[PDB]
Amino acid sequence: AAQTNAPWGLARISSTSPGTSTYYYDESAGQGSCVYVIDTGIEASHPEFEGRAQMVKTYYYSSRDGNGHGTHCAGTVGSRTYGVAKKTQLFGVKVLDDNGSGQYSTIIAGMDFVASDKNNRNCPKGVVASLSLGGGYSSSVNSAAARLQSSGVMVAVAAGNNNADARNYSPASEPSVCTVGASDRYDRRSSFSNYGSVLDIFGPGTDILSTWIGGSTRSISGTSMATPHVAGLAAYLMTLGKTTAASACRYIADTANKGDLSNIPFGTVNLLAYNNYQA
Ligand SMILES: [Ca+2]
Repeated sequence: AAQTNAPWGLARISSTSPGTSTYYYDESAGQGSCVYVIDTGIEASHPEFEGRAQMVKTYYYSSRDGNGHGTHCAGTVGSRTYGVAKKTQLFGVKVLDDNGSGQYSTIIAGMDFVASDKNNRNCPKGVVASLSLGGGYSSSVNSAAARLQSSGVMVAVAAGNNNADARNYSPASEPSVCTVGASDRYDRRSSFSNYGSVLDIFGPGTDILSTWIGGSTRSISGTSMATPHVAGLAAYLMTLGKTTAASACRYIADTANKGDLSNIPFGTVNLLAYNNYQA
């Protein structure tokens, strides 16, 4: 399949060179996989989700996304026009309030919730969790992410937006999950992206068009935008049978475009997510 005039980040993950505009992908499109978006919520009624999104848990008064961040991330995972895995199922867990903030105890509870809830869902091709959030180092938050991964869920987390070493941030610094940095459309490390030895992979993160609340769209930037590209790619590859939840991050790194990014500090991987699609 081919989507013409795609957002640049979708085109980039299906190409060996920057500057293309077509997203090439297998028709299966993540069907049979499930992605939990652990964030401010998801506007499940947005036409771009085609009925494939639902809220399953909130830690606040409502399950509605009053912010937009979670709806944007979910759209990059799995919306029709803006998504990597256009036929995946999306589950929303609202651990962040409508200002985009949340306490660590709530974020941990949402992680443990997903590890249990997946056992009640029909996800024959596997389960992914996308965490576009973080803060200062916490061993408890890292341990919760490690537990989720151990339980059989592919965990992708944002590296953070401080132009610093991600070792000082959580859950970015947990080695056993997939920590995602951000790049821009000219194959530079995004100027805000964290770096360091704990990063596993880069994905598109600057000027990313996706869904927004009120049935709208908008373009924003962050490692929060790179993470759902990698979460969606994992769901896509699991549906194709190329990898499993336990080994998807390593498979994505093994098959990435290598050495194409600029402004990568020594000791950080130079790897850009790539779907290896051949018609
Ligand atoms: Ca890792």
